[PDB]
Amino acid sequence: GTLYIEQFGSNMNEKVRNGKLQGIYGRDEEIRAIIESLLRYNKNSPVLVGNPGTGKTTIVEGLVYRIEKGDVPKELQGYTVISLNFRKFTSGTSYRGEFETRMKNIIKELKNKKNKIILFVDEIHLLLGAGKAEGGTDAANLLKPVLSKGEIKLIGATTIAEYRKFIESCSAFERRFEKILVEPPSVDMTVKILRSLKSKYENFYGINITDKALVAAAKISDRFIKDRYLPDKAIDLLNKACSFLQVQLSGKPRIIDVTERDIERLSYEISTLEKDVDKVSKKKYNKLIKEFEEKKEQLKKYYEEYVITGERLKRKKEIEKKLNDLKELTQNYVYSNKEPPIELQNSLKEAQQKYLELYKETVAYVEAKTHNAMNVDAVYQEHVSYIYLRDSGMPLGSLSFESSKGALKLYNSLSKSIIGNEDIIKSLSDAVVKAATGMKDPEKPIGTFLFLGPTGVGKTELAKTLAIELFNSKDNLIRVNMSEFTEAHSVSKITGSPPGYVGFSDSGQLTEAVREKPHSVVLFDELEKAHADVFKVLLQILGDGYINDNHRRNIDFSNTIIIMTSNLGAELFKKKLFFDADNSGTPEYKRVMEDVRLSLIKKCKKVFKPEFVNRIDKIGVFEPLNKKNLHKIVALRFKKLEKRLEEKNIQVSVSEKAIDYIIDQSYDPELGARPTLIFIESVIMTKFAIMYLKKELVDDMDVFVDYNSKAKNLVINLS
Amino acid sequence: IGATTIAEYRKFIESCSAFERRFEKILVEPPSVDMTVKILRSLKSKYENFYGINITDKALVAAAKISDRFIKDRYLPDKAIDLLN
Ligand SMILES: Nc1ncnc2c1ncn2[C@@H]1O[C@H](COP(=O)(O)OP(=O)(O)OP(O)(O)=S)[C@@H](O)[C@H]1O
Ligand SMILES: Nc1ncnc2c1ncn2[C@@H]1O[C@H](COP(=O)(O)OP(=O)(O)OP(O)(O)=S)[C@@H](O)[C@H]1O
Repeated sequence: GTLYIEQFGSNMNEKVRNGKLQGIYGRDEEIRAIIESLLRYNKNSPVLVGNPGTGKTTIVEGLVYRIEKGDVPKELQGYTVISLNFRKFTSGTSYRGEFETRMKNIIKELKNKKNKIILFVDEIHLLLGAGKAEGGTDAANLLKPVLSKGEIKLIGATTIAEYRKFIESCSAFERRFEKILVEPPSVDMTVKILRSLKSKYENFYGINITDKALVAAAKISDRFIKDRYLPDKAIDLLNKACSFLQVQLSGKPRIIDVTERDIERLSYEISTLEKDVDKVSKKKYNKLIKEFEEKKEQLKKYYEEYVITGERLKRKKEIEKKLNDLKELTQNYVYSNKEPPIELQNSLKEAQQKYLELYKETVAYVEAKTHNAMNVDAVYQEHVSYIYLRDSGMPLGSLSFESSKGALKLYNSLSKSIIGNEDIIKSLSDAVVKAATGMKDPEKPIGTFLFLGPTGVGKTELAKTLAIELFNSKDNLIRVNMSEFTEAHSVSKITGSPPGYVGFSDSGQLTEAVREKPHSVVLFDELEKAHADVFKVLLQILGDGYINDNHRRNIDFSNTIIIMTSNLGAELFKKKLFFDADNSGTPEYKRVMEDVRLSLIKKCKKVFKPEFVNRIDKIGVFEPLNKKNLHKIVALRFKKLEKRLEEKNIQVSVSEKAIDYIIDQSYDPELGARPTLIFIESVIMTKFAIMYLKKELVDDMDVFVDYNSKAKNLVINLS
Repeated sequence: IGATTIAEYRKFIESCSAFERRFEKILVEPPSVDMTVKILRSLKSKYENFYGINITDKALVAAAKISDRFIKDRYLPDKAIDLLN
């Protein structure tokens, strides 16, 4: 067959006869349209115009598969299909005959009936650059008069943008090529492709793929990605699964490599005999000894559980001979029974009492480990998301991986750092609970909130804690300084400048930054100070993820928690100072608060244009702090001084008098206990941070704070 | 058995497209430098003789690390030969 190729390019049909091209899944309407456009009275050149993820190139291999197998009309039987550019982009670099040997040996080969070659081009827009030289015109312009003949046949495929920029610019080279649009396949069709490739991956890779992984491989990638079109994403995620399981399950798992290093390299070298004196910094070296003891729990526990999951594997040796073989040996066409009460209904109970007990425990190990599941050959749905979460802006673990234990303790962990208004937290934490499960809204962004409240309470602090907990980083916190966006002209800074104006290279300040981190909270600082035109864009933001850039690409605001604090604290309701600073009088506080909250909602109609209120999932009024609440906050702020300022050895303690001294002095109703964050930095931190002798510098800080209540600073040096 | 360099055969030797399947490859490896130090210890037997100068073994071990770090071309085992010369 090399006589017709002229040994550049390749015949497709010989590769079909080799074991290299199996049967392509049905794109039955798309292929038969090309067969009609190939047999024609003139111009004989279908082009697969379509998206980059269409798989149009593969389709042609499905057509060649129909050529060799004979599912084609009689006029098209026996043709050889040849791709043109495999040696180089110029199909042969000549250097002896610079125009004779290549262009004339192809067009001459289109001759009489026994020459049944069919040309094929991978990208037809590179032909506009082919033959480009100072002394010679493009090879595509030479093929333009050739296409008015019945002997030439061409099939090509480009992206839509390269079809616009290159093919349509010539407008006569555009004309003799027939459009056949390759529509991207629907969501259900991408599932039907992956069911064809189970026999590929379970034979050529050997790993098993559950059907729960197949449905998740399409549907997770579709709603969460708005480029690199559909059928590649359903296939490339499972192609990442073929390399993910192969490196690890055949060899040692990754978790053994991580717990091994920590105990010996840093916690063992510092614990040695080098400093037994304990005179310089006597508090610190007591803690360095304790660090070695807990790290013994790392090595021993996972090793035995690896045997326990390894115990499941030799139960998998047993099911091969009983559940797999006994169905495949006795059950045949000869009378189809072979005494079904013996050995055959017993095997049905073996499917229930051996396999399903193995099956449930392997399923139960999926919620246990949630990624890098040891001794587990089947692909699972949570491992499919783990491959996606590698690609998205996620750490290796922050509370989305830790399903069904971390999501419920997320309500407990937010109650640690933030104290009041747990009913808002119940609405806040359950939105994460809906996101962690299949209770997901594909249009609406998950967790939109409107944080009205008095000035001074920790409203914006929740967005800091969710970035530290749900996303393990302050990078996923995205502040929006609405004080920059007060003007009516400032609204273009959100979505970027429109085309033809100053800028336009960036898609904007906020809208660009969400594109690389779709899993991130979106903080809006203070919605009380903005022009209402800025609110007009926000109607789409809370409404859908259909936010377009200047280049009009969608931005994925799914999995974005849109926190929108705004004060209005000064204006009225919570502005009225809680008359009774009681913790919560149930017959009083509960009744009056809702009456002000209704008013707060009523006020919104006054200003936030009540269309915007319908987009809110939960308006939450924060309760203003006083002596009962403020007494409980401040000790956790000293615990924030415990975690940050130790290692350099600071471990504070508080008393009955140590909190009472702060509350009667630093509480201001007009500022709403804001200077309680200043009274810490302004007077006791002056007793800290000194050069020498007013603070123990490196040695120890085990101080127990007390005063004689004399309205003067007396730091009793008990440290 | 024949031998051609890595960057060349992609353009000219692979041109025949049927010879290329019969042009099976042998991937000559990156040197694994620390085991090439034993090569220089053997080859000094002529270099101590032809130059008449005794060569310290402690110097040639550091000669590999200079070829590793300060210079980043010429396919490392060629350099440790030249720095002895
Ligand atoms: N109908 C189908 N049957 C079998 N496999 C398919 C089908 N559609 C897509 N695929 C797979 O998805 C891939 C699609 O390949 P292409 O998209 O042609 O890649 P390409 O040749 O680089 O051209 P691009 O990427 O579209 S610009 C192939 O490797 C196929 O394995
Ligand atoms: N419920 C709370 N839980 C934890 N810390 C709190 C709480 N209320 C207030 N704080 C602390 O007090 C300060 C609150 O900061 P924020 O009030 O959130 O800033 P802000 O929200 O812009 O304030 P306003 O009300 O808009 S002026 C921080 O130092 C918090 O740590």
